[PDB]
Amino acid sequence: TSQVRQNYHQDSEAAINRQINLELYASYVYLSMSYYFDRDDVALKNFAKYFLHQSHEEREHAEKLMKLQNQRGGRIFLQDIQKPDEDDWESGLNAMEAALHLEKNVNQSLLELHKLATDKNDPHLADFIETHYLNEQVKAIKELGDHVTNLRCMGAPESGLAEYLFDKHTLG
Amino acid sequence: TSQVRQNYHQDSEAAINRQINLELYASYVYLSMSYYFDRDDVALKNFAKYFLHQSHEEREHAEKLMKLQNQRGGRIFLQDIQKPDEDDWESGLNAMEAALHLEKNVNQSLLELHKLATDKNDPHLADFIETHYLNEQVKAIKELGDHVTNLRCMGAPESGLAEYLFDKHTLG
Amino acid sequence: TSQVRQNYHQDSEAAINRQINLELYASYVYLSMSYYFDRDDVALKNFAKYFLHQSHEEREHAEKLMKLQNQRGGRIFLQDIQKPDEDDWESGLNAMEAALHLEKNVNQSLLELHKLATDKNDPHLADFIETHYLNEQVKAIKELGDHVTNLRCMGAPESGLAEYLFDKHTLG
Amino acid sequence: TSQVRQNYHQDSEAAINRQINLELYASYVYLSMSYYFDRDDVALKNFAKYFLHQSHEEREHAEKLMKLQNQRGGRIFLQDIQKPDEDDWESGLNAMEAALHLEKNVNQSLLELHKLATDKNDPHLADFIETHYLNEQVKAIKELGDHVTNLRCMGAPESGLAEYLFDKHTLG
Ligand SMILES: [Ca+2]
Ligand SMILES: [Ca+2]
Ligand SMILES: [Ca+2]
Ligand SMILES: [Ca+2]
Ligand SMILES: [Ca+2]
Ligand SMILES: [Ca+2]
Ligand SMILES: [Fe+3]
Ligand SMILES: [Fe+3]
Ligand SMILES: [Fe+3]
Ligand SMILES: [Fe+3]
Ligand SMILES: [Fe+3]
Ligand SMILES: [Fe+3]
Ligand SMILES: [Fe+3]
Ligand SMILES: [Fe+3]
Repeated sequence: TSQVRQNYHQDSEAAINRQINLELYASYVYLSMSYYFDRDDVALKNFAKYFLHQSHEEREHAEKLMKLQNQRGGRIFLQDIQKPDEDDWESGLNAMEAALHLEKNVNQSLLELHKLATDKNDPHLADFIETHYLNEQVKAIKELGDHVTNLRCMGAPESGLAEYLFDKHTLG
Repeated sequence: TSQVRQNYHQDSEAAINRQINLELYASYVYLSMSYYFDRDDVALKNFAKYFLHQSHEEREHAEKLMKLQNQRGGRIFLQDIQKPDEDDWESGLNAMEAALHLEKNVNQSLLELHKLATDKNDPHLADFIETHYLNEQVKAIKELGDHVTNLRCMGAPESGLAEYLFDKHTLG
Repeated sequence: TSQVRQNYHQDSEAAINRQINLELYASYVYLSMSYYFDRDDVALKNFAKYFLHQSHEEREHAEKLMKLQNQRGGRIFLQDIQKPDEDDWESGLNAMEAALHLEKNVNQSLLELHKLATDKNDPHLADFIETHYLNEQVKAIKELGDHVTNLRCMGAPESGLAEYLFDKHTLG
Repeated sequence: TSQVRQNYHQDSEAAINRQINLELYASYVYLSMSYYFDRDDVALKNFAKYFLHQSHEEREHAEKLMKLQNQRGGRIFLQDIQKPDEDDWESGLNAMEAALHLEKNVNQSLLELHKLATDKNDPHLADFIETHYLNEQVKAIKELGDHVTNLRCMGAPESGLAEYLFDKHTLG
């Protein structure tokens, strides 16, 4: 149907649409986390900044997947963006752990998208996933794990002083 | 009860949560339009840029309303962002017309929020709506109307030459 | 009658005079708190700086209300500035809590001034209150609530280590 | 017998020589199109410049492939660069269509080279093809499609004005 489409399986196009939805959902979760930390009864402003930045970055990765869909002659098909599963994120340690899990899920779905690209012999799609998503997911997961470890060693969440100082020193 | 809450009725808290979801919906619609215009068989780069900037601006307003919710002692409650009821926006003129109607609906809902706010003797929320949304939406609807009028006067949608030149001279 | 007076009822003139005295009272309380934190047996320099700046800001608002009184054709009538009902503010957390309540009271009195202003069909005074006081007091109360929340979460007032570090990392 | 040769299959060597020829040919086609638009009876200056830049870039791609052949220890075997199919390219839209077809063909043989390379477990050759050729081809095809779409929507080739305005706005 598209004059530019070449070597671009319809499974790959649907999988790209689903991945776009996933990146937008991650962006939504991060947004809710961020403004949770903006509440006057939490007031961890750098946690808020950190999560809001990650939310904009997930939105950027969704926009790049939409660009990629148009680049391949695919056609973008958007779904509802589900609300996050929680509205109260308990603590900075618990937010960081939910984000760790969220990035692990996103990575796993990216790895399935890669294996689909490879078994459909679409090396452009495989290398796009590699170059723009795979190492970024690994760096994100490593950094979240670092934060989780530090918060836990400092005595979070029972130690609110721990979360305050982490907000000041690591997220500052 | 919040330690900062003062003169913030529950109706306006809920209407703010609804307005947050509405502004997130608006940016979703603009994002869909933007990448429709990035398709290989549409290829109007400045229409795409225009709607992507509108998208980001709507997201910034949603975040501003979240900030106000937290500022007022309210609780942010996020619901699903409904997918745009359209996939193919047909043309630049039709996209501008749909944006005009979207913004008009957002505007009347903002006025209903303001009417509720002044009904409940909450002058900070009313002036906030005024200050940060009312004239912004008026200018936005006026701009979109100008865009619609120009594209129509130029021969859109029958002549793709009109849409091409509007994309270059106005959206450029 | 003034040569410039127009649509300035006597109730709002008197309420402006009362608000002038209230804002002078607020700055007096902040000044007392500031130098409490300068005592040799308290010695939290940035708490002191913070409350002295709040004091000067309240004095600037009192002077702004005086300027508005003169602008509207009214007569400034000054009454005694009542001494703060406390000498010893006990701790940084308790000082922040007292400031939170002070500002909350000032805010509801500002809303009563606005309600009177819109009762009397005086839209300039109402928008002036909005513009120059309503969102300022909202931001102030939110900031003080954040401060209270952090100091509490950090272990104040039991651990003077929390107050020391808050003084360094947040008020610094 | 190359002292540097390692994991470089004789089929990979030959396929690289064929790709070198194909890129020099793409360069020749672009050169012929560019000087067709420099004709006094066509005289579309920016079409000319665009296709000259495409020709210089295609020959840089050829030289990168020759350098790759040497890095891997294979041997450059060059062949005739065939003259293009057409001397007269008819119009700007027809030229853009021929360019789109030509680049889709270059892309198909690049994908075949990647399949060969991964069939021979030559991951260096694969990743080289990926990062220096495959996304550049995907972007080139997307861009030519966009151009064709605009020429068509504007009413080319029947409207000489459409191609004039496209020359001035998109290509200038
Ligand atoms: Ca790769
Ligand atoms: Ca429809
Ligand atoms: Ca006492
Ligand atoms: Ca020949
Ligand atoms: Ca690879
Ligand atoms: Ca280019
Ligand atoms: Fe991501
Ligand atoms: Fe991510
Ligand atoms: Fe808006
Ligand atoms: Fe808007
Ligand atoms: Fe004040
Ligand atoms: Fe104040
Ligand atoms: Fe090439
Ligand atoms: Fe090329």
